[PDB]
Amino acid sequence: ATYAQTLQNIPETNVTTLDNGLRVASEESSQPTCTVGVWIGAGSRYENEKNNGAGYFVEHLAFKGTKKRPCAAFEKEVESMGAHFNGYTSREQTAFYIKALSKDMPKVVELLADVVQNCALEESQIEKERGVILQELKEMDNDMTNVTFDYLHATAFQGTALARTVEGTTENIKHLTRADLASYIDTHFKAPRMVLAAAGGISHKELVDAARQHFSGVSFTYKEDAVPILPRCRFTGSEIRARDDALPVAHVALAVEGPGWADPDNVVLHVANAIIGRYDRTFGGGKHLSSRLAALAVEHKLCHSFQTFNTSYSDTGLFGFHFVADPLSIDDMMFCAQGEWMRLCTSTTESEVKRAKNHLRSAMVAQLDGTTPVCETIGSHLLNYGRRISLEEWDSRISAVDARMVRDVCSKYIYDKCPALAAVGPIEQLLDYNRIRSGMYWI
Amino acid sequence: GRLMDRIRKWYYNAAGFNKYGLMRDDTLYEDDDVKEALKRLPKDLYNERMFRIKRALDLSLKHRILPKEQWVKYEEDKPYLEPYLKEVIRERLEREAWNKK
Amino acid sequence: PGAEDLEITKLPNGLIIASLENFSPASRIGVFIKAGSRYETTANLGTAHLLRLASPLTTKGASSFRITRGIEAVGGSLSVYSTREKMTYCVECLRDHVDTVMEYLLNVTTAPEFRPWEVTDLQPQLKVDKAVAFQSPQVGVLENLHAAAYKTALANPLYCPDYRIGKITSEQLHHFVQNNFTSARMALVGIGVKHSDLKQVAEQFLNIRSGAGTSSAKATYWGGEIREQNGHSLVHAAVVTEGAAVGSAEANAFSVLQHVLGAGPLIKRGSSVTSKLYQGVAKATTQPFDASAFNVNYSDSGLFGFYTISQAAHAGEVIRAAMNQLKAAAQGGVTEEDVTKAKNQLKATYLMSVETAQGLLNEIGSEALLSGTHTAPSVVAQKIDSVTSADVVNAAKKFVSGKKSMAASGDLGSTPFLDEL
Amino acid sequence: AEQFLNIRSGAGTSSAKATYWGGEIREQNGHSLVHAAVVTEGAAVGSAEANAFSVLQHVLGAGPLIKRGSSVTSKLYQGVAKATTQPFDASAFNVNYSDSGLFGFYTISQAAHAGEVIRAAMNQLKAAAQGGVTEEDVTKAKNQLKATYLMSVETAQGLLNEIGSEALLSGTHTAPSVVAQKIDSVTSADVVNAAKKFVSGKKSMAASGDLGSTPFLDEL
Repeated sequence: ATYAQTLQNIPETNVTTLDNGLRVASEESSQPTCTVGVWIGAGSRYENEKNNGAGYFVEHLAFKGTKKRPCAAFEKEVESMGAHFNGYTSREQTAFYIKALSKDMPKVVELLADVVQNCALEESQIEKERGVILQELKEMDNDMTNVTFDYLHATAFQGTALARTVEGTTENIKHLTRADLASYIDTHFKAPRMVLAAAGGISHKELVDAARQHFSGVSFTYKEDAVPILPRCRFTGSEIRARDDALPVAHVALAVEGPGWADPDNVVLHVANAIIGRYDRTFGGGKHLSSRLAALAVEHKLCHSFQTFNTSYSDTGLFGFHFVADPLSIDDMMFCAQGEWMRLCTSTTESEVKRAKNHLRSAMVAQLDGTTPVCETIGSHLLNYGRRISLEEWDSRISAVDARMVRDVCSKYIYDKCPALAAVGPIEQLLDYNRIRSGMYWI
Repeated sequence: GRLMDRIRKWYYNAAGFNKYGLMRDDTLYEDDDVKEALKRLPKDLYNERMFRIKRALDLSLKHRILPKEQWVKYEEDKPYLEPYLKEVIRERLEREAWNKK
Repeated sequence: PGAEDLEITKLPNGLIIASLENFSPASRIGVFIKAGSRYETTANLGTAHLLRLASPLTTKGASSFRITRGIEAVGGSLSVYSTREKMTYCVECLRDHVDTVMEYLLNVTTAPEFRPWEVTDLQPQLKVDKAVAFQSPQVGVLENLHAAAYKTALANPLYCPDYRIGKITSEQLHHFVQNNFTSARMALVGIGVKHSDLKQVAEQFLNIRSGAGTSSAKATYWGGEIREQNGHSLVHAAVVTEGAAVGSAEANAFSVLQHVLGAGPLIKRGSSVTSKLYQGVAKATTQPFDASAFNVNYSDSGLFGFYTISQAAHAGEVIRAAMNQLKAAAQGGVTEEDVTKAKNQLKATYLMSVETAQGLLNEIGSEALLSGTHTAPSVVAQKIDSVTSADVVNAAKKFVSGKKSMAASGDLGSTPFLDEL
Repeated sequence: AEQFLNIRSGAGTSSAKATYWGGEIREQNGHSLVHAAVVTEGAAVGSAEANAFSVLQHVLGAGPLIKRGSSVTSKLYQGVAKATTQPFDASAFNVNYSDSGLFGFYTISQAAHAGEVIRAAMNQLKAAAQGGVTEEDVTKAKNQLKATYLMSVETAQGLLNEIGSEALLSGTHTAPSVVAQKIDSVTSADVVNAAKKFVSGKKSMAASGDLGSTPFLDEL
């Protein structure tokens, strides 16, 4: 039963819309259990300067109860049926989803809908989640990898909306009022911008019914039915250096502006990223790994870990890499690293791409290893790519790629571009933007 | 046949490295493979090869040789490194081929 | 072509073969073995650990280089998970390359060479691998637990002790493989594959003799107390007593007494009301914490009790309150309903844990190795609810009465000694 | 001391009375020689029951007196010898602390003969708790003790440490004549009693080496 086929067998994903705008979709399997959730296209990019951290201050109260059922009633009603409620919020895409028995499929939908519409927002709970967030920022602050990516955005998209952290400021969290959280839900948590996705042993039709019943949005004007377009974010080739020679290791992240979900090139870019791949101290492969950079990393002890990344957004993006290393080897790593990028724009071979493709294919499948993951794919596909993109399709695009394509594309987004840099830790050995910049050409 | 098989014994006495107490393999010039091989030698085999060499050098500084009795004999010469080295060069050709491929 | 079915041959030598074609675009083959750190002796400690890292080394058929370049060439992956008594070597590639990734899987598990140099160039990694893992104090108290809870076999550490780093030999590796990776103790599972193939391979390429070879020395129970004063502001603690073993119908009682006291939140940033233990601890301490139901099921024994993470000062009240809340449940404090809900949370947890290819292959395997069988997800459902409100209250007693073991690490200055609970 | 010394006066902070635990710490570490020490609450300093242990010490054996000796006057030693074949050493451990104390034995043996050595070290302590003490063993142990003390005070260090310790724990000074009395004012009973207090009280234990053959406290 060759790969080729098992790909076209997978049950198609059905999509149906209501009058209010909400979109319902799912992938049916013979799985006795399943997952359902509502993926809202609204994050921090959507926040302004005065409400930075609402989408987050909200994600904290979306589980402390609704109007119909207070705290203990909500929690108890969920726990007692062995369901798993959890979610998140990013710069431009929030989500709340539940994992449960295929039986409670409909009873779940009602719950999801009751959180996105009737969140309680008890003001007793707001002066408690205030201290709690303020406390999670103290924890999150000691997470280099994060302190780093934030700083990366913070300067790569400096001056715009994307340059804001998801958690928001300290002053915001200290003063955000019941009003704002309310108004945030009101302005953003709206049907046309939400997507009820689910996958497992469920009937698309029954699902759409439960929806029509509890997701009863009423749209009168055109305003309510319109999906706002966000003011563009300007990429700035710059750097932000946060030094502290007292930290054990240094973190560095380098990136160029990305195309954004829409563009087909994103495929090529991911193939590219596969050629370089990633590495870290515990890989058994060692000096034999196929990734040139991982080899050097091993031979010379260049780092503790490194990773390519192709973060995409609606209209923009960030394509780069991130490595962790000791103060005294940051330079060589950075050197070898840019080196491998240049090797992409100029001398990629067919052997490298072949493997690259196979590695992408498998990661593309491991993307859908569970109901939560498949539900996440569906939620984010409609919300970003418009419809759903099948594995059989993805795979056709991934096969279309070759050397010439990779080179022509990496050259398109990498060669002679002014990158954004973020360094944190004992970063003395790494230096001068002017130098790093010159690493962007020749190879 | 048994032709260059007696020639070999001749050449062996011709070289004369045995006059110093060195096995045929103690004289190999240390290129990259040889170096790797030597790192794979078991503790004792390596320490012995070392003394043989450190002794031959001391001979050479003195401008002497071993009294005829102690000379290595063509048939008692242990090719202690030959097999390791063979493998090192083997593993290498694999890599080389696998990378053009 | 819909849902086929789970075949499971059982060959001469005692080598099991459990397949299952589910038509996923990806396969995941895996060799489960009855090996582990419990077959180690004071003499060859950590030889199990090292064997786990030695997976990428040259084998009689493939070279250290080609194994990695070979698997990487097809977007494949090799991995080795292990417990104190169960190693699981397993690959995972796209359907069309099952043959390719197989050769190495077979070569790695059956024809290892453990060349002196490669081996000794690898032993420094034990230093590393063990340091990263040990970043989670969570895994620090578990090591010391099993040490205090036993006198042998299971008392053996899962990560090579320090003094033995760099003192393991190629023999110890060999001898541990010859006397444990025996066809009678091996099961070659697999998903996304047709039984006729997975079988075809197992017989044509698998050599190794059978018969348990060396057998683990039955785990005596100790009931120790290992405290690790180390400054760290958060005191981690685990108090347990001998529970049930792999299979025992008494263990399904604990699994239910687990979910009854609370087994880790189900709602992000939740309060877990359905968790007796959690709620009980909350009504005792003021500051942050976490407490849960600890349950381990081993072949010839088991562990059971709770685990607490609290501030160094409120460690006393949190741990004691964690006890009374376990006694009160040993004295009729269990509703006929708490038992009905706990029964679902357990069916759920199980049902979900098998959605991921890894968790599924590990379900089929484990069973197909500890009995060469396979219960239907329907039969396991019965055993769950066939548990009475009694069985639960009984497990709860067996705990309060049996001898207890304990492990704790942090600023223990305010933590209690086992002889005070 | 007067014209120059100063600083604060009065107890200041006081030590939190030592509770007893009775633990078991084992340190597996490869090292071929397994060291072990099994003890139980002993007596405090200056207390009466001390002298008794000090005499029960020299009665079981407190480290050889003859270079490369065999120590016959050492019950414990001889007892262990009659049990193991290979090299070793075992002695009478006695610590006297302000509000508590320790007592028991200590064994150094090969990793394999650790079992027999430690166990044999026990029975030899029980047998002494059950009348196994001659009225003579007690008279000899009384001298070895007067000797050890009398000699330890020849070196300026050991002497100043004698005067000091006392002049600090009571601001007094017993004569080497009075301490002599307390030593022999110990009856053959007191000794057999200390020996019991050991077999009965709760025990603690420490051990490090290839403990693979060493026993757990709950097996003695």
